[PDB]
Amino acid sequence: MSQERPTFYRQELNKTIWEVPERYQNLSPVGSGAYGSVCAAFDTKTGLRVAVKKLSRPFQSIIHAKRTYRELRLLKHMKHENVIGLLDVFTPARSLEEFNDVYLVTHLMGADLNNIVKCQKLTDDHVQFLIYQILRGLKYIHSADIIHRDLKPSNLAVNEDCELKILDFGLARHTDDEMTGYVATRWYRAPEIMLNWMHYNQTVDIWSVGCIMAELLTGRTLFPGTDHIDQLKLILRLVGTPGAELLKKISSESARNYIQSLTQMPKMNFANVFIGANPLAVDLLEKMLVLDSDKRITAAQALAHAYFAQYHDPDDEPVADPYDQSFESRDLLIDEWKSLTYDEVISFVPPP
Ligand SMILES: Cc1ccc(C(=O)NC2CC2)cc1Nc1cc(=O)n(C)c2c1cnn2-c1ccc(F)cc1F
Repeated sequence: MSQERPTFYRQELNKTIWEVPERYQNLSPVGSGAYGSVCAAFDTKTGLRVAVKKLSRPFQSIIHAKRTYRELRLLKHMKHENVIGLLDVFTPARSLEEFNDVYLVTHLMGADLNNIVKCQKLTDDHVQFLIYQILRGLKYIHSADIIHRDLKPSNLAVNEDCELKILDFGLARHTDDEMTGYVATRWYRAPEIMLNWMHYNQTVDIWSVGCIMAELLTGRTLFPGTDHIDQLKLILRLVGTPGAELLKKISSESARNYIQSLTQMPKMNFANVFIGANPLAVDLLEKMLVLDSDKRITAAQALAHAYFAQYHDPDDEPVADPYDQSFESRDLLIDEWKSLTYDEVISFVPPP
């Protein structure tokens, strides 16, 4: 019938005012930017270390308003061990009229894959377990018909016992400048989206996993291009130049035309590339790093691969409920996106 408002308290961290319920204590900044500022906290109600993201003036434009709604809808949907999920969402605002701030609460993680790939020297069993968890989370995400679109080591978060969660799905929107040059922001992207060959699907994320897996196995970035074209050449050297069948799938005439200008190359022998690696790891890599996106292994298919024999459990690899994505094609005003967001904030039910 009803729900009770908690008591809020105010607190400044690095020149920004945080107003949060009393349950959240020991707030400590971890990061900031356009992706919102994030603090670590201790939730006294659940005994959980949590991350709290503040979105300030998330309704300054139509695109900001829609993105705020999108992020909240995304987080509300995900209920899976290997996917970041919403523990709590709140606003200190008492009505829609004063509602101009959104806080999102998730589990606090210990490090990202960039931070761990360094502190440590990973074994094959470590790689098995990390990649298994990524694919387990991806199976769930893809089953809701959500594409991550920007899978990289920086949005894969890990705790001390190597338990992994996927962050930042469905919401990456980089500028041209951020994708230019010798930059990690582009190194994990599938060729078809890097050069906009065609309308992309979920198979884009599997390419990213292959890149991440290779890096975990070798300690080296697989395709560290100095630019879009240099990266493509790195990719084509390994996987071969496109055949006739794939060329007609490239709907972009300019892109298909550039491809045809290149000297044709055969697929390399992956056993001569990833020397000393588990042959099962090499085999899976060959199935993930396929130029034709239609022919790439799926997350669900990859979980059943022999490489994951010690972790695979078909009764413990769940799919998601349907995700209603119809808002994406909808054109609304700021106050309409704001009202929708507000409804989602108040309708939130905490996890058991
Ligand atoms: C609070 C929140 C809100 C939204 C989303 C998200 O993925 N939103 C997209 C899907 C729609 C994620 C989070 N959670 C974190 C955000 C963050 O920036 N960091 C750094 C986080 C978080 C959780 N832990 N950590 C974290 C702390 C310390 C480290 F060393 C390493 C870490 F990953």
